[PDB]
Amino acid sequence: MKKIPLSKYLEEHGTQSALAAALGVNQSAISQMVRAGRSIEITLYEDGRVEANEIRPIPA
Amino acid sequence: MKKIPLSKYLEEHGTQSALAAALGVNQSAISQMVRAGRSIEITLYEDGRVEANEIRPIP
Repeated sequence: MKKIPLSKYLEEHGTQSALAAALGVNQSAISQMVRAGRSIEITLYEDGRVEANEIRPIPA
Repeated sequence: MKKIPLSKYLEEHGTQSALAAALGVNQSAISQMVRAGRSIEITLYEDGRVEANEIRPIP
C-alpha cells in the first residue's frame, strides 16, 4: 500500500480522468478538490484498488 | 507519536472531557463524534500534546 497526497498523485502518477474512474467519482469532483486545496490523500493497494480520503483537522 | 482511533483513545488513554479540553473544543463536539460514529483519528505526541483529524471517505 502507498499513500500519497492528491496533487502529487496527479502531478507525478495518474490523470484526473483515470483517478475519477478508479474512485467511481465525477471527474469534476476531482477538479473541485484541486481548486479548493482540500486535504485529499490517495491510497494505492497492491490488489489494484484505489481509495481517497479527506483529512480534516479538529478543530477546523 | 502514535495515531489511534478515537474509540481506542477513550478505551486506553483518556476521557471525552480531557481530550476535548486538550484539543481546544467543547466536550459536546467529541460527544457528537462518538454518537455519530465519525471517523476520528488522535495523534498522541511524546510531550503529551494531541491533535485530532477526521477521515472523510471520498466519494
